[PDB]
Amino acid sequence: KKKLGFFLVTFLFIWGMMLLHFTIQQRKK
Repeated sequence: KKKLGFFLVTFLFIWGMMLLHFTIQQRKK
């Protein structure tokens, strides 16, 4: 569970790329 955190961080960095496009949609709503 320790190293799991460091791995989740990278997964979060990537989720930002997809979340980027969603950021624009937030305004479209």
